[PDB]
Amino acid sequence: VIYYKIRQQLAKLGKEIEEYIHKPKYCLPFLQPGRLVKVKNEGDDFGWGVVVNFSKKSNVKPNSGELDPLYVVEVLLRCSKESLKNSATEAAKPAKPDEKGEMQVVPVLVHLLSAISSVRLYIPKDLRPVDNRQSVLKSIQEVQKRFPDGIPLLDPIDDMGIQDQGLKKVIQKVEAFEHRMYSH
Amino acid sequence: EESVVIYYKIRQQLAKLGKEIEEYIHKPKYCLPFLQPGRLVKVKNEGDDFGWGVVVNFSKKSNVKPNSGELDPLYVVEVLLRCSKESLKNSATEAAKPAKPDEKGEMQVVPVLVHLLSAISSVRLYIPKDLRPVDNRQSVLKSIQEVQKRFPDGIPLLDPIDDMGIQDQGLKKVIQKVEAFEHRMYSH
Amino acid sequence: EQLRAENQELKRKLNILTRPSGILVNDTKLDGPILQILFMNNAISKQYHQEIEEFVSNLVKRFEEQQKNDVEKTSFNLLPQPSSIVLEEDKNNKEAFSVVGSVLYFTNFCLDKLGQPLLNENPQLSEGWEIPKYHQVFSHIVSLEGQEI
Amino acid sequence: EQLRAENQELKRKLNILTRPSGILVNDTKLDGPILQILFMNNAISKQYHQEIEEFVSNLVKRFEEQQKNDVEKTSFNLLPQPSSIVLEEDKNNKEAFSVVGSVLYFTNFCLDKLGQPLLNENPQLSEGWEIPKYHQVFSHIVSLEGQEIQVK
Repeated sequence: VIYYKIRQQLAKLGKEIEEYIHKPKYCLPFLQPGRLVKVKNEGDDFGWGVVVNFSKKSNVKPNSGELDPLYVVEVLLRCSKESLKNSATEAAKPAKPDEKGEMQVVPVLVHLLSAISSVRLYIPKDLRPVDNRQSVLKSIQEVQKRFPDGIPLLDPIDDMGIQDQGLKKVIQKVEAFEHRMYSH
Repeated sequence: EESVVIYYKIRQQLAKLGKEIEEYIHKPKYCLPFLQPGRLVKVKNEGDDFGWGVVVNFSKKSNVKPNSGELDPLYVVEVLLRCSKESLKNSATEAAKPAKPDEKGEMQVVPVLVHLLSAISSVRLYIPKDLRPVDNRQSVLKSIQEVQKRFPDGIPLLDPIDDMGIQDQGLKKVIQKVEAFEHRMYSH
Repeated sequence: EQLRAENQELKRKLNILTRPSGILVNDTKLDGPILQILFMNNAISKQYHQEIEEFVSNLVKRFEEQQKNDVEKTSFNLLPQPSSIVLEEDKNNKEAFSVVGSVLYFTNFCLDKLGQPLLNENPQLSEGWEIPKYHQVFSHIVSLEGQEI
Repeated sequence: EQLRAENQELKRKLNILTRPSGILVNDTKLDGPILQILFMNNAISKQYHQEIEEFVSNLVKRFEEQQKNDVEKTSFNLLPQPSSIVLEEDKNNKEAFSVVGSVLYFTNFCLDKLGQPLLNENPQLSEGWEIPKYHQVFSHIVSLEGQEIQVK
């Protein structure tokens, strides 16, 4: 199938571009308190979220040779009422089609951020109450109508200052696959 | 001996072309938004150089009771210059004779014509709240003299081609001719 | 290659101006960017950084406490001659950003450019231009020849 | 030679950035610029062109009156994005006249694209960052597949 090859190549070049947008370097200066990013777990789509108070790694991994360099970045997602019901269950749930729940701070892993956009919302102090934390949500759904073509992302070529070679190779490969897609 | 003659000729040509472009840079179309207080303009009405001074105000005040009629509007710019003591002691004859390098002089607001600004700079010294008491004038002197201790090559004044936004046909020919005479001079 | 060394580079600099895409705006001259601060490496600009954003927030807030007045332009304040931001494609909206100034602060002077917008004449009826107070002790304006006051 | 043509119409648009001429910056913690503002058109908030200047003028005198409670500390910082403003002037040019952060303010949005520089990748001791307050009882993260990490 022409489209099967097309799809496969497209999504391989897709998977290639990341792991450079979220790293211990070229990323942590961007994770501002108010930056807008994405979160993509296996089979889970939370939506949009606002980074808040990313914290230094609490290394506990017995990797026996590595330095356990995973970072815990905290974002403000609307995961689930069902998931805030039980605090002891170490798991989150994506946004159900049901009642829209409440906003809470989820310390997701850096390797989960699919995209790191440029739109940076203003964050209010005193994010302890439940009502003002909804003021963020109504602001998010604001920007999504200001840009009806999707929120602009941060291409690492010109905007993040990525100077490596492999990412350039993958960019060339995806451009080639795109120009090949014209002949469907 | 003809080499020095040709050098003087090309120098006079360069000078006349400079005056011809200066007659375009200070025309009151593109230079009026550039007359904020503090632009460090220069004034030389062919007799003497006043120096560097900060702009205080400007206006389009026209000629009241026009002698022999009036068909072109003039502009008057109040700029804070350094005049001499003897000139202020009368302050009625011509409002002229700036201070000499043998006197420290004192600064005062002087009204000047629009066609006398021979250089517009791109620096804005800060001005005290209400000025007046001629001792903050001394602070203005200290600031304008300390600024001179940062650009020994020469203050960057402006660039008529991009900064102003001149898009009139003909300036390209004169800029080509000035660049040409500049090259010819720097060579011989 | 050799020539594309700087061209590929300066794209960063000529994209830091920014124009992400076609943005839907309705309130022309009240729905759009206010400033664009370019922070520089200096102990002053990296200790009071949150104070800058607090100042800008208080400014945008205090602008919203005025009504029942016509004070917005009041003079048909047409544009000075700008250098517009590049139109990046990733039609309409011809009134777009068209930056109208830029200043560097060195704590004892100001390196201005592009001047400042103002109507045809009378530079006392426009936003800005706080003229100091002078005495005007002279009564005879200088001139080339003739046309004396 | 499309690039030779391109390398001339770019530096034109780059006029806004100035780097005026050879300056003599005998210091790097008090000399050099502070910040460059690009006042936008069609903005009724341009009538405050004087209060902003008064603020940026009182800022240096407040930094002077708050010089320090003298303590020995390097307080150094690096640059996330090294894109320094161009220089058409035919001494220091790296630790000064270098954009560290550039934002495009909106009525409620922002367009930050360079971020504040960090010290040892730790936002907990930097000079500019400030973290809000929150409860944070959400024991144990949800990692990916079999990668449960005992954070605590």
